[PDB]
Parts: sequence; C-alpha cells; structure tokens
Amino acid sequence: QSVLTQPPSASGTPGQRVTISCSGTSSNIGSSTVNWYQQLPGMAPKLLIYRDAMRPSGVPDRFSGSKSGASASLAIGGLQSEDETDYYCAAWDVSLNAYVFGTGTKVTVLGQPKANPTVTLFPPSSEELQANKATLVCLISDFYPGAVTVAWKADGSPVKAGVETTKPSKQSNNKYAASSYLSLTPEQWKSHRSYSCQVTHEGSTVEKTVAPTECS
Amino acid sequence: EVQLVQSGGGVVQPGRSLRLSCSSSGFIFSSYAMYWVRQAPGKGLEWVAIIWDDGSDQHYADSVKGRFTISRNDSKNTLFLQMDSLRPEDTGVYFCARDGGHGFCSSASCFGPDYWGQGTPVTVSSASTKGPSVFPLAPSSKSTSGGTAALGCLVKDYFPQPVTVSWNSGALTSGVHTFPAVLQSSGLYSLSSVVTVPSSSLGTQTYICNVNHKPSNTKVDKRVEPKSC
Repeated sequence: QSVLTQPPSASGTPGQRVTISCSGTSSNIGSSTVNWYQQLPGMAPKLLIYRDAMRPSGVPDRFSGSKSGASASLAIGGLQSEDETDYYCAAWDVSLNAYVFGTGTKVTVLGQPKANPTVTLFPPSSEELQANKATLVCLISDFYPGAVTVAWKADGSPVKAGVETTKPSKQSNNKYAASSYLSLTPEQWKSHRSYSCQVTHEGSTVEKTVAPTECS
Repeated sequence: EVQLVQSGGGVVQPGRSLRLSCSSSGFIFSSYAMYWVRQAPGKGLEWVAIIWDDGSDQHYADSVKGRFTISRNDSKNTLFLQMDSLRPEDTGVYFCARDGGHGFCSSASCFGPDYWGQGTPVTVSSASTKGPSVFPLAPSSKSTSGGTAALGCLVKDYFPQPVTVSWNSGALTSGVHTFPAVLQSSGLYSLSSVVTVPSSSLGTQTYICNVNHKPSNTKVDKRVEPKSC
C-alpha cells in the first residue's frame, strides 16, 4: 500500500552528522532497492543515492545510504548550508506494482540569527469602502525563523473571523515574508476606534494600529 | 546529456481534459522505461505512472487509474500523459523522468527515476477566470521612526495566478516588495505590492502601480496618492 514513512524534519548544526530514516514494508523496501532524492520544492529533484548505497558522480562523499529489512536511511556526514532541502526516499512495491515515494523530510541547518519582523499595516481604501467592502492588510517582512503568530484586535478585543493569513515564504534574502488580511464590512470598520495587527515572533510581540481617521 | 522537457500544462475546471508531453534527447529513448510524477503545492512527490521501453505494459497510481493514459512514441522520442475527467486533487507540477535500468521494473529489479524534467504545472479548480479588483494602499500621514513611508496596491480576488505588478511603468524598482499571494477560501487570490519610499518624496513625486492579469486580459493602473490630510 501507498506510502513510505519519513520524519517530517531533521536538523542539526553545521558539521554535525544528520541522518534521515525511511520506514517501509516487506513488499517495497523489504523486497526492492531504495533511492534517495534531494529536492527544492516544486523544482526538479535530483538523484542522490541509487540502489540502497550507490552514489552518482557529482554527489559529495558525505552522503551515504544504508538499508536493512524494511528500513533504510540517508546519512549526511557533516551538515553544510547547501544541505537545507527536502529529501525523499523511494522504492518499487512488488505487490502493488507501483513506484512509491517517501512522505519526505525537510532539513534545517541550525543556528542562523533570529531576525525580528517588519510590520506594515494598511486600513481599507476609500474606493473599496464605496464598493461596500473592507480589507485591512498586515504585511510582515524580513523575519527569521519563519514562524509567526498574527492576531487582529479591535479596540480592546480580539477579532473573530474574516482573517486570511499566508504561510511564511522564504525570500532570496534567506528571511521570510507573510501577509494577513482582515475582511470586514465598512460598518464594522467604522464602528470601532482602532484596529490592530499584532505579530508574535520568538517571544517578541509587535503591534501596529490604524483608525478610520482619514483627516479626523 | 539527457534532457527531458515537459509541455502541455494548464488551468482547467473539474471534469475537463489535458494532454502532457515530454520530449527527450541525449539518449536512446526506446531503451528505457519512463515515468510521470507529480507534486501538489505544499506536498510531497507522488508517482503517477510508468511505461515499459516498448510500451508493452503500463502501470498507474490507484488515484488515477482509468482517468489517465500513459503512452509513448519511440519514433519521435516523446512521452504522453492523457488526463481525462480531471479533479481538483490533481493539481500539481508534473514531471517526467527516465528509469535508469533495463526498460522495466519487477520483483527482480527496479532502478528508479534517474534523470528528471523541469515540470509542467496543472491547476484544476472550480473557480473561473476572474480579473482583479485594484485598490490603492495610500501612504499614511502617521510618521514612522526612520526615513520610511510605505505605499502599495491591493490586487484583490483574481484567478488564476499569476499577476504582474510593476511601478511607474517599471521605471521604479527601488524598494518595491510584492508579496506572495493569499489563496482565499473563495478559490480566488489576493496579493499586495508595497514600495517603501523616503517620506520626503511623498507628495513631491507620483506613484502608480501597473497591474496586468494576462489570463483575463485585465490591465489596470492605479494612482497611489496621499490622503487629503
């Protein structure tokens, strides 16, 4: 049946040994050889290890493979910055007649300085208020690591619903970005004195505040 | 050098069809088994199909069996994927790959994918093509510590991706930041594109965002102006 199991993440500091496991059944890993692939998401993978323990030419010596029974592993012997990617194991299942991927593992090269976010808040446009809608936009840049918690508050109070928040996405920067959108009615908007976007990142909370006060 | 180039991908609604093709070079195509593998946004690799060297047999993922057909043309060194009665869960990037072994996979042996193509994206959605609504995100009179003023545009409820935003007809590239779009519960997208400018300029200069949504052919220029305050 359908899936090899990998741990969703593996981490370590640069130079450490980091290994990734891949747990299967009798019918796939127990029966057949295992390949490992290295992939940046949505982009073409690259073969790293074939036939349990072989390496293609061009692949660094610090990558090794191992198999036994219905389990296999990849070893990264001296974690380097380049090694921050996804990794998949794979094998042919003789009962199902199918080629089965592992659920995959993300590696992170531990450390890297924490970077506080930049919070930029926009109130609803006039022109959108005329259209009888209202969107508040909270834009959150240049943070590391990529884990934030966005809350919306109106006057002294947590905003219920109408919040869409993106999952943070790495920039070429090596820092992250994220948006959050609050949808309201122009009446909700206008029935409070103040709206806040509050972003909590690694125990630190930044707040920005806007008010229907266009020229008031 | 083995090259694999995928083609055919698109945006469709549920029940409709596509056909993908994978053109190859740099190897004796008819010797190897060929794959199709897909990747749904945010998710892992999922094998779709395999076809033997001589096309004498073909195997499919359970999820796709009967809707998809893999076939090949060893005369033209091309691999096809006929995708019928497409479902929103079929959205992904589609890769072809070469099998590195001896034309097939069995209880005896299976090399697995050795070389891969670049991918061709497939989007199956209940949404239809919608041009965006474009709102200016006016620069606030409320000062900030520093030489910063932020202004932007809100490119709201479009389908599909992508959209192109530039500033002052692309004559402005300095301190533009266009964020990754949100995929709302609607099935529609929204993005924001900001320019952080030195607050001295704000009012000395004019900022217009140029928004181009090719799929709809919706082209909109919004002037972004300080509020009357």
